[PDB]
Parts: sequence; structure tokens; C-alpha cells
Amino acid sequence: KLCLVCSDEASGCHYGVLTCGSCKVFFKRAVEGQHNYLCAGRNDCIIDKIRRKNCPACRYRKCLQAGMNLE
Amino acid sequence: KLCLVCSDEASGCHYGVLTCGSCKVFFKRAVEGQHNYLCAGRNDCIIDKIRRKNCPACRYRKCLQAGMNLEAR
DNA sequence: CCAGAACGGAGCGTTCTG
DNA sequence: TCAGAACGCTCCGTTCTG
Ligand SMILES: [Zn+2]
Ligand SMILES: [Zn+2]
Ligand SMILES: [Zn+2]
Ligand SMILES: [Zn+2]
Repeated sequence: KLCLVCSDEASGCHYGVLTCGSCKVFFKRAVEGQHNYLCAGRNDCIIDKIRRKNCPACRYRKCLQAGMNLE
Repeated sequence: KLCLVCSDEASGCHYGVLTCGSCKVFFKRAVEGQHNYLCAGRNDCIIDKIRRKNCPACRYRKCLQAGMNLEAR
């Protein structure tokens, strides 16, 4: 039902994890040509439908912790 | 010399406060439109040149705390 | 010197396709 | 089934104008 990264409504299983479409292509973009991501808080940001744009570092970390892989 | 919002190099006294150009146009954009920004941390994000884009909520709060206002004469 | 507009780049999220 | 391309919107920061 819900994206395992940002809790938005999931569209399917993308890169081995149940995610939404926005998290799908975010993860693809993050893995290619790393993007100089730095958290402004404590490496523990809240990632939800709105707040996910705030911290790509924490978003990317959550993607990996959920087990996203390009295969 | 240093922007009181993000500590980047200041470009002048803008909206009443010593700030850089980016914080100048950010504050103007924030006050004249919606500023319903949400912090994903604990409302104490580090705002500097590298991270000021991460949290508009905390950047706007630092603008207000430093005293920025549109009608600074 | 400063306010405001404008321009171009980056990041993001959707739609579309096979 | 889902991976990928591509378009357009938003946000940003520098340069330009008044
Ligand atoms: Zn998601
Ligand atoms: Zn974070
Ligand atoms: Zn600044
Ligand atoms: Zn914040």
C-alpha cells in the first residue's frame, strides 16, 4: 500500500522494494554520479510525501536501508 | 562581511539585515508568497552555504530572527 | 547602495511506452 | 509486472535594471 521510504501511496515494487514512483526515479538518479548530499540535521530526518525533498541524504540512506538495488 | 542568515559572504544590508544575495531574494520570495514550509528535522537545521537549500523552514526562521522585514525604510 | 526583475541551471515527480 | 526516457514545474542564485 505505502512506499517503504516516504509513506506515499506505492505504485509497485521498484529496484526490489515497494516504493512510490518518485522514490523509484530518485534512487536511480542518486546512485548514478553521486550528488554531494549532506544532511542539515542529525542524519535522522523525517521522510514523508512533503518532507522527502528536504533531505536527499536521509532519503537516499532510507532507500538503501530498505534494500533498494538496481540489479 | 558575513550573511547573518547563512554566513556566506554578505553583499549589503538587505531588508534591514546584513545578508548575501541568495538570502535576500529567498526572503522576498518567502514573504510575498506562501511560506508553509515544513522542517524534516527538529527546527534547528544548520543553515550555511552548502545546506541552506535543505530546509526553507529553518532558513526563513533565521531570516525572521535576524530581523529581516520588507519595510526597512 | 539597494530593491526588484529576469535568466538559466538543478532537482523533482509525473506521464507515457514497451 | 516495471524500468526508463522525457517533459514541465518549482526552487534557487547570479546578473541585470531602475
Ligand atoms: Zn516514496
Ligand atoms: Zn537529513
Ligand atoms: Zn545568506
Ligand atoms: Zn529545519
